[PDB]
Amino acid sequence: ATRRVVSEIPVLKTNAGPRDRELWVQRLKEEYQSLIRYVENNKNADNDWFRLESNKEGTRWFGKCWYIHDLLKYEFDIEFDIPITYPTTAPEIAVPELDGKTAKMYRGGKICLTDHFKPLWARNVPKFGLAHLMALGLGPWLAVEIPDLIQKGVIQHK
Repeated sequence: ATRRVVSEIPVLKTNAGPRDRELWVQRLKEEYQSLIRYVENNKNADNDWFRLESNKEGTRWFGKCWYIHDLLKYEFDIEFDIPITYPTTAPEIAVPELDGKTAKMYRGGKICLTDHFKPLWARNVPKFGLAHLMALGLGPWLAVEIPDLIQKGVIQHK
């Protein structure tokens, strides 16, 4: 299932936040390394669905994600800020474009995962990173919402 994907994703080994100077960097490198690998596994599995970058300090992240429905490719901008309590506190993913077009979402376009998410994250700290947040967060979210929003006529391709 989705757990399999997580298996192929390299775990992080540094408990530090975006304010731990020297250690944040080490964690940051871990983060980039885990993301690139995740991207490679997705490409190998013909499921390349996103690209993620950050600013210099690694406190602000932006990027994009896509979902192919009937051969068409629907791209959406994504972004999020690293909470000061990270990695103990997963970030809040947001897709601005969809703001106010689907109940299953927060103010400002922040995504809202299933109740079974937060606990899973907490008991894995600090092994889970952004790649995980992306695999367990955005991913399943997009899989369900995008095709539903498209069939309902809420979102169109252009």
